[PDB]
Amino acid sequence: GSVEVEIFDVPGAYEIPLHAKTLARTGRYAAIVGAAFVIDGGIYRHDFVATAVINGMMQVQLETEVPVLSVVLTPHHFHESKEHHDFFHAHFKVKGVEAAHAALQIVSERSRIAA
Amino acid sequence: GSVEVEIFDVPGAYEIPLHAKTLARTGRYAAIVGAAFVIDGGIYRHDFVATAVINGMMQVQLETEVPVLSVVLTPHHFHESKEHHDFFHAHFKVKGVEAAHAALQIVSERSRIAA
Repeated sequence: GSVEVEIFDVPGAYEIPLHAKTLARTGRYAAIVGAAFVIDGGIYRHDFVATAVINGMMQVQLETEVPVLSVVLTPHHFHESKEHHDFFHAHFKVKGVEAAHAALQIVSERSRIAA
Repeated sequence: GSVEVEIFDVPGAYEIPLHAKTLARTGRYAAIVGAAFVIDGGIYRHDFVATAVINGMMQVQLETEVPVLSVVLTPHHFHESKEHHDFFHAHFKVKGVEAAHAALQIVSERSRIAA
């Protein structure tokens, strides 16, 4: 109960950096977490959007001085064979806990070095 | 009605060269057509089996002197998004007619040069 998490929905991974910048400039937040699943669909190339999103999140966190943790993940292969579907459920379940621990420790450290 | 086609079922693309060799050595056939859809499932590599099948069909047709036409096709991308599923139905529909024309022409030419 010491930390409250607010959920913000967004149509796609491309819309995350600007939303993060707005929420960072509005204050009220010690850290920002952005999660998405960027997938190569086999028709169009997907690396441009992933690179843009990662670089934009880094630029936003450098601009506003608010930590932004990345949970946008691009798998090597995903062909929707229900085996990948079963695997990535549990893998993202693990990644959520990892991101929570990272966010807690980075916020604590940043508050420590500011004194 | 001048040409009769007999259908032979086979569990996978790997089992085609030996079946073709048996049907070629048994006689009764002027040409042999082998069809399969070799797909990269995203877990294991698929090029070894495709290379083996193509080379084996070529070796069989050189050994038995019976034409073997290849309708084993390996797409660049296939992620089972129902768009690929709709596309490849019609594309294989076209490939069947192409293979029929090729078989007729090659049998006629081979019978011609043997006189």
